[PDB]
Amino acid sequence: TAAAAAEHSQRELDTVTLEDIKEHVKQLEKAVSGKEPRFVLRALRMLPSTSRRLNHYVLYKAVQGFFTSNNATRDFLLPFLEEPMDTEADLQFRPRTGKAASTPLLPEVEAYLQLLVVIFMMNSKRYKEAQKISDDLMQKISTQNRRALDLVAAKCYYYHARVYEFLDKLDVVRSFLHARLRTATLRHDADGQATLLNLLLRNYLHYSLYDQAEKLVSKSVFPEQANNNEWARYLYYTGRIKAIQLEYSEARRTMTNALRKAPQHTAVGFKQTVHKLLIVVELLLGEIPDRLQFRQPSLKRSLMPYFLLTQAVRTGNLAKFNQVLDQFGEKFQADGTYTLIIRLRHNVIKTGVRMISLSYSRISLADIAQKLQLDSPEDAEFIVAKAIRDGVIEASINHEKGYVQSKEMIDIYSTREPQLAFHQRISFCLDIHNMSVKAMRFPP
Amino acid sequence: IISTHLAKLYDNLLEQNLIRVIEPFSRVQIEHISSLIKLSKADVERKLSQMILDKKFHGILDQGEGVLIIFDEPPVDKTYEAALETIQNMSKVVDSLYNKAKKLT
Amino acid sequence: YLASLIRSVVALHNLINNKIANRDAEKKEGQ
Amino acid sequence: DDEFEEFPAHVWEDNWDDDNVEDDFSNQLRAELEKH
Amino acid sequence: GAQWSILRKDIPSFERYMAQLKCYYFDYKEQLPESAYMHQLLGLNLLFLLSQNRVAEFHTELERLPAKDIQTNVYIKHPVSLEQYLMEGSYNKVFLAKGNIPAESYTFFIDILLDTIRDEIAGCIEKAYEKILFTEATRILFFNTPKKMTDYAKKRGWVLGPNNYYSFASQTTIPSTELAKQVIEYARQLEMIV
Amino acid sequence: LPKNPDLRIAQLRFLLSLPEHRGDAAVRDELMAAVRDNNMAPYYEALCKSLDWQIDVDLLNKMKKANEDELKRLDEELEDAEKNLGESEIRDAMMAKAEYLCRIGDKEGALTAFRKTYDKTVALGHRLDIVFYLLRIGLFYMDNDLITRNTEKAKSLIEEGGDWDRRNRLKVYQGLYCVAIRDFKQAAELFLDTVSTFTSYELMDYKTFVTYTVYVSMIALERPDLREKVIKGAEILEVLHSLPAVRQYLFSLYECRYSVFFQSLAVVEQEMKKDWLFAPHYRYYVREMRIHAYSQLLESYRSLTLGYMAEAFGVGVEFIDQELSRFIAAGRLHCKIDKVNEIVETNRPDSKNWQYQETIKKGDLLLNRVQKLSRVINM
Repeated sequence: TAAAAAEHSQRELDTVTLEDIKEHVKQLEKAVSGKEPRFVLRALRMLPSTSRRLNHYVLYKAVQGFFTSNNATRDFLLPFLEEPMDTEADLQFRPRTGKAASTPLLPEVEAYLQLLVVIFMMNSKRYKEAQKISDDLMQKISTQNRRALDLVAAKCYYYHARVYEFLDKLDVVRSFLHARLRTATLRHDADGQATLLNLLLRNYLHYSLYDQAEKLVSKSVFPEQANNNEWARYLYYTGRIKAIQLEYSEARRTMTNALRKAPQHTAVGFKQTVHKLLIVVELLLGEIPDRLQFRQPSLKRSLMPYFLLTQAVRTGNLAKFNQVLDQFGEKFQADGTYTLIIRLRHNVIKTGVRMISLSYSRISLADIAQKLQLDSPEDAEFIVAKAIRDGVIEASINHEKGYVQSKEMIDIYSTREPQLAFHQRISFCLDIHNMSVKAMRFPP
Repeated sequence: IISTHLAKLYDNLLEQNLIRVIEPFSRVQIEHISSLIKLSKADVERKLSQMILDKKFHGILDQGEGVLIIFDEPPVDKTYEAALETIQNMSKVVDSLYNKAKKLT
Repeated sequence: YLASLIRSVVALHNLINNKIANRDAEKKEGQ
Repeated sequence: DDEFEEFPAHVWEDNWDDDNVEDDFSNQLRAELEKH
Repeated sequence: GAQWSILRKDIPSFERYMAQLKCYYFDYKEQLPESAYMHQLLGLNLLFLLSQNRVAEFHTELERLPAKDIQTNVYIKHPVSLEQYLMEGSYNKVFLAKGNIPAESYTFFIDILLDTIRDEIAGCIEKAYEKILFTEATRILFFNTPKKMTDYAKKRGWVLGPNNYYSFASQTTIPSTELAKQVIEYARQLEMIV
Repeated sequence: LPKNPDLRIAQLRFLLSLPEHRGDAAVRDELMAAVRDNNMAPYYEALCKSLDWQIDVDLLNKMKKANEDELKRLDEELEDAEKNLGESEIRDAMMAKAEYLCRIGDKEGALTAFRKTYDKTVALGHRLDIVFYLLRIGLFYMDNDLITRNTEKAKSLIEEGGDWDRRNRLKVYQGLYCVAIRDFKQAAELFLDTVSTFTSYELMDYKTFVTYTVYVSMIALERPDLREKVIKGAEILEVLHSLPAVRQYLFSLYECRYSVFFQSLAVVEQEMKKDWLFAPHYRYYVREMRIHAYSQLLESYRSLTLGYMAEAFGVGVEFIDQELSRFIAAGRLHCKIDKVNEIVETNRPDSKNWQYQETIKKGDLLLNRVQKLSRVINM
């Protein structure tokens, strides 16, 4: 009886998951009772695993008993979740047999449970009842002005946004999201503020409201106490913004920081995106990004075309460069790059002159021109001058006899800047120590 | 071993003569040193090259003006060296802490 | 700067130890 | 703790040394000596 | 109204009317049909932005454009190619490409682009090309007669060096108090019971 | 130890595979003679399939008939020992059949046979010898997975206990692996360690072995250690007396006699390309040697004329200019060029500057880790 064996395995997994959910709701209730929110973040920490297992109808199993004191949820949840339980199921699991006091479920608690249901139907692909139910949850959260509810609110906002994105509409999300963001700024929330900022930024980006989003970010202050995930998203967004806006140095540093702060274990899609953007910005600025990324296991498949591109540019042959663009434009646009591809159409010569400068001190203008195939050896003068404008290289030029003098590098150590960097890091370390000694916890 | 012991004498004595003649100098003419030691310019500069490679005297040749810039090699900052080693060591330590935390969390 | 690194790392170690010990203790009182 | 669902998807370390050049030396030294 | 602003050379009217033009074109894409006289004016705005040197907003509106229209159209294409030339630095080619104007509407914005080019080369020669003489300056900076460049000496005239070299690219104090503050702060942080 | 297999067979195979060497009639003759004599039935079949050789029919038929007769008698002897003899000799019988599977070229069959023999066996020496056979096959067929796992098993056995003879044999195996995988540092270390007690003669001729030791050492040794080990190496000089070329290479480098160093490097490059083991490293090695030559030349100068570079290396000027520019771009040199006035300057950073740079980098990395962990925990 393969069907019976599968049913038994599924049922035991269902019992385990129900116990886990009971533990999580215990975390929530004890958090609110003890006045500490972070336990909510803990309980949410393993949400991805709960979603993965997806508790297909263990949702129904749990809710049927969970939702009695506030059964007003039943009218909604039960019809949407059907009643597929096998007629024989001798568990009747529910908190204190559901109710020893029949008190209402705590806002955080039922919000989280309804959110789990939202996730279930999310992966179930039914985004009409799902979007309506998400909107209902949004009404709940908007009504419920409880601090600890902040984190659950942020997650609810994330997931509503995701479903509306799949519906490919947004817009109403833009407006409502914006209202919520202003609300969560008026009330000094940090994680929600950052999360909502990220969502709204991505919404602008999808429709390509780049310049408006630029004003938004510039005029909005990101929170420091935001989760690695949120910082990674926000940094990626700001990086794409500035890269399109022709601030390549900021693009590089910001996206590199984003990749550093991103988790290494997973999020391969995010890693691929960040790597693509960093690759392109660095290539524009001249630096040929290391081969470590290309040889990374979870990236080479996603980056063949970028490797072909870097090969073409390093060769400095527009023939293979442009034919590579021909072959792989579709994915290039799919990510959104052609603007940056033309920026490269430009910066090929910039990188050539950059390396030329790096490998000379007093080379002749005509020599560099013929080295770069740049006919009419005055176009070369203009090009190097523009390079100086940009700051890609540091070298004066003397047209009197036509030669570029590379600036004599100075002993930076014989300055104050090492002191400045070390002061910054000293403050960094002292702050880390102080916050840790704050984070000390002591039992009574 | 006059076949080659004479050669080792030649080499070590030439080294001694060069170190002696150059100690009382700073950046100085290679040709002038060659006249001082009465030996071919190419050979003297070459021997100086090997001496420098082996870190015998803190000096650097220059085939431009054709001179030899001597200097005083300052002590390497063992403070920085120990700092670098300690940084690697705490890399290991914090890695251990990280693994422990993930195991217990 | 290096000495500050020393201080920070040791403090962080202390935090990890205290956190895990307290979690295990509260788990015990749970059971 | 998070996955960013929004974003979907020779054993050694070498640089761009590939550089599609011919024999590193044989041809180079042969031609150089011929000229020289 | 936009073409009227162009005819009157009234940049404020031009920009405002083209702002409404964007708000109309890019807002209600499906509810509206293609505006036959839209890409021409939008490429003319490309030229406008390039001439004002507002490159950031220029690229923003580029990306907001549909991808294929970047290349398929001539009105859109021509400003883009000119911009690529300017970014590269082939200002000689830029000047040579004056004639290739898809629409006569691209008029006087070319001239704003020209004097913007002049200002760009001015900054170029300022912070680089040390001590350039008058003749080289005139031949490179495609100004008018040497009298007109003597007038252009209105543009701060550098100093003209000894021989009209236009000068050049113009080019301690222990921060004791501030460093003392920093170290005092280090000690403070090390010292509090916290 | 026995040629199970004879890796010169793989060398000949790679040679034949090489484009201009596909027409190596003499190598063809040697390889097919060896195939016939050692009964390389499956190995020859794979060989002719890979290189499109006309599949031998009649000679191969008699060859496979002999192979089948041998297999039948071997398996029958195995059965006899199993039914009547004890474990001690049954193990020898299965080991012998696995060895014959090697002597034919039954790769997976030999793998399984040696696996079972090791599983049953109890002698540590026998276990290590079987692992040696496995490793030899694995190197013969570049199955790096196989080599690494067999090395793992061999080491584990050794920490359990071992004899220095097989320690040396394992070190030689590991050095050959490091060479195959471009790990010249550990390769040279192990090669110079084992030169004292080279014993795995089966792997390769001693002369070629010391040739490889010299190459890897030059690559991965600083000038001092090179002095005390290769130039002053007792046998690393006695055998060099016999060697008429690598001697010149090494010394040309050491006493810095140049353009003879480059002629030697070009020669050894051709031979390195011909060799099967080093073939997927000859480009990289040649580049590295050229870089080392340039670095040694420059280390004793501050501003040295490009022209004099040209004469000293016995080459042109434009060629040297191109190479210097390329490697400068690579950033492996602390040197900058002047072309208007042909000269090269050395921008060697202060010890203080360089160490401060390293401190900045390492501090950034470790602080990143620290904030990461502090964050993961405090939240």
